[PDB]
Amino acid sequence: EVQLVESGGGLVQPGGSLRLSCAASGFNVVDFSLHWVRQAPGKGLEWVAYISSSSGSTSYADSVKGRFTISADTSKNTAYLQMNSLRAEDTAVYYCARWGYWPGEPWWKAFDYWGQGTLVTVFNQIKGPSVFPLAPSTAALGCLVKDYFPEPVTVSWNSGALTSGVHTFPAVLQSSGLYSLSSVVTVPSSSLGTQTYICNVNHKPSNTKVDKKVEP
Amino acid sequence: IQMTQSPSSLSASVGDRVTITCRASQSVSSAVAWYQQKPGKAPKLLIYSASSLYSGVPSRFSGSRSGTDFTLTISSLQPEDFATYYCQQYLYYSLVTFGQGTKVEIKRTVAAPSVFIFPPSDEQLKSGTASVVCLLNNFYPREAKVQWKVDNALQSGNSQESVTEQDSKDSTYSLSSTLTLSKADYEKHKVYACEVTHQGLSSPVTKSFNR
Amino acid sequence: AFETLNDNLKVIEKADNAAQVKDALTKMRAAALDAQKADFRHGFDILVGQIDDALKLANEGKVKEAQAAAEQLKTTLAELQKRYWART
Repeated sequence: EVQLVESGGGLVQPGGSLRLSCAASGFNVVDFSLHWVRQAPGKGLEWVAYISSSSGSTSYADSVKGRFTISADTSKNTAYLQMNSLRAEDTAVYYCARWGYWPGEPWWKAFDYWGQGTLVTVFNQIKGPSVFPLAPSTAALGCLVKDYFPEPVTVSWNSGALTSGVHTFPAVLQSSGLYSLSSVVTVPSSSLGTQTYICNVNHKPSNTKVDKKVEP
Repeated sequence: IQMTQSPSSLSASVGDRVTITCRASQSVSSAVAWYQQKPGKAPKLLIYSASSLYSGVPSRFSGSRSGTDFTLTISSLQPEDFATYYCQQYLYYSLVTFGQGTKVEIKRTVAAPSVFIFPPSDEQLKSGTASVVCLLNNFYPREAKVQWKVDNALQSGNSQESVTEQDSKDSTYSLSSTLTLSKADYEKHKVYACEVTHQGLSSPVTKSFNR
Repeated sequence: AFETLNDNLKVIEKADNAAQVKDALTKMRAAALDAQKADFRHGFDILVGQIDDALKLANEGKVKEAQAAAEQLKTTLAELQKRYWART
């Protein structure tokens, strides 16, 4: 079975260097050029670089030329993408594509098989969340999670007992570079003053566990 | 070259017909491909050479070309065809540009939003930042312009909006507009309000608190 | 399709930078694939292969080699026109 798997994506300081490798299985790199395409979180696909190991050619996008250096290793059947001088606009999911060789049908196939994709994020620092309650006035209440990095954080109400009507909005990157998301749940106003609603957040990278209680 | 794709967001129910138009900047012969990115997964090829059907996808997808204008047409939608469709040209190895991206959404009857306003908690004011939150639950369509008025003066530049995805049972959105003010600026004024202008509302509704 | 190839083949012999040689070969390749769709088909796999060879040289920044490597394309293209007008 033809498949491609990437590795190496992870937290990197801005201006640092990161190496992505596209381990190819089920075919030979000499018979197919390998391309790298990145997708910024929540945006459209964009092209990065390619290498044609049969001929040794190599090109880069106009916005990336001079920083990335893509190389292939036929013996190990992988293609390495070396990333240097990373900036804040290089956070994305890097997919490893495949593409046939002209002439014939395989050239027309375009990127028929794609990799899983590895997430590369440039980070300044990692800190745990600081959750603030949202006081209720059907009454809606929630816990606002602000200034946490990196993704993700899971919000569970009453240790998972409550799961009806609870929304967890996607994390939005603030100006300072740290995400901040809020979660709300609508409950009947009759039972607002009869039971205690407890919101707990888990942040795996920082091992932060905060248990905040919301009150009217 | 540049590749413009329209519409950027369209709604169609199960069994409806969907047409997505992609227009290249210059002539690209017949080098256009259409991808289908489910949320959070790698794109999958659907049409290649702008008219041929890639083997392994259902036959309902079809492509067309009229000079430099291309089209992806779905004969009959199914609940497995609700994702983002991208238009790619591949004229040369180093001239690949993708389209903006068309998202297909479930269509349902208009539902009015219920708007809440949450004053900042006393715990948050200790740090030095105050963030009021305007909340909208179970509304459709997604477009709902929420404007913040402080002392009846419109506020701009200090509001972040985040919209959840379609629900799995009733297919309704939920928007949350957060207005961020420094503690010094929050104390100067006394009345805050967020207005919601939505189709399901005959007139804009403002929920306000004063403190 | 043949008018695009011949008109842009004068641009390559006139351009003096890698920006205009690469751009001309892009239009020349886009027509070569387009003409192929309409032994004759196997006559274009050689031509498109020679456009790739010239475009690869012009991509590396060697404008002088590309204009020298596009001369060999002129003879191959002229043979197709002579062969096609005989068939029609």
